[PDB]
Amino acid sequence: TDEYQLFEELGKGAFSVVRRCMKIPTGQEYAAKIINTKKLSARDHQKLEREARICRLLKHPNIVRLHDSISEEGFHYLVFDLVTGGELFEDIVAREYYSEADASHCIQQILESVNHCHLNGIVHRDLKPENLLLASKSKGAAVKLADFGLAIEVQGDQQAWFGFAGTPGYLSPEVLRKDPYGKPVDMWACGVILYILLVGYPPFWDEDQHRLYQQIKAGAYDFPSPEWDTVTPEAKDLINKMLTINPAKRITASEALKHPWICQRSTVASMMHRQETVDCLKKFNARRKLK
Ligand SMILES: CN(C)C(=O)c1cc2cnc(Nc3ccc(N4CCNCC4)cn3)nc2n1C1CCCC1
Repeated sequence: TDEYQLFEELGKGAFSVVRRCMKIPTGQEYAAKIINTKKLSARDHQKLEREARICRLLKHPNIVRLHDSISEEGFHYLVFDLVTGGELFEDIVAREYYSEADASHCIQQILESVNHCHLNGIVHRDLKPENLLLASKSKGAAVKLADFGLAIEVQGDQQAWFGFAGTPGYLSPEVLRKDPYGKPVDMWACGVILYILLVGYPPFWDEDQHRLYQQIKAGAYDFPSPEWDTVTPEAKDLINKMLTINPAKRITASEALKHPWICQRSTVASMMHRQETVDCLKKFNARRKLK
């Protein structure tokens, strides 16, 4: 800990904070989650070691890397390799060309990280734009799935009621019905994200959170004209299969990586520029920054 220098705030939590830090003797930059271990519940104490254990298990080019776990007097540090490219969604709105192919490229990377989570018995439970970063400012920076603070460990394909966790706009139907759930919830979130990547606004939305949940449980999304008239049928097909209410028939991550819009991207995904999507995303990002 004394080996690290702390700088600005990168995030905030109930009993934690995320700060940019640097390894003093070598100058390597990291993102450290600083948890005040003092006056911490037993429940909260198990969640902390569960996050450390989960992050330690995940080594993948599309997942953030845990560098160190540190226990000090009254504080605990979760040190991750720092990614400097910012949010994927903020990078897209800065582009001059953005098409289905780019969205397919992004979702493919997200699907690799989700598939690598599920192959290791880990369900993220909170897939959302804030947790989708870009490795660098380099042209071809890799997408990085971040923040496993809500992730859970599961055995095989055994569902269970693991609790009401996540973000309202991305919650699956089965979590809202308080049914047992598992890996498919991440794939419902990927469906929401993919929808937003194509048109720039969420498939489910309402001022009243109670109406939102009725929309989600009913699968009350559609592909309205005119913006969806130019989206390929294969792109709507992949979304459909992710936003499938029945969790058993919902497409898995390994199946989605073999969908023609993903694996045959160069000949299936449209290359047309979608400026209206860029414009909508700019508004979507602005609304997020308020809350
Ligand atoms: C710490 N934990 C548990 C992680 O999973 C984790 C590993 C991370 C590695 N690199 C970053 N770099 C980074 C991320 C966001 C921003 N901001 C740019 C300006 N506005 C919005 C955000 C700036 N830099 N962040 C990481 N995170 C967290 C992701 C959310 C915050 C910290």
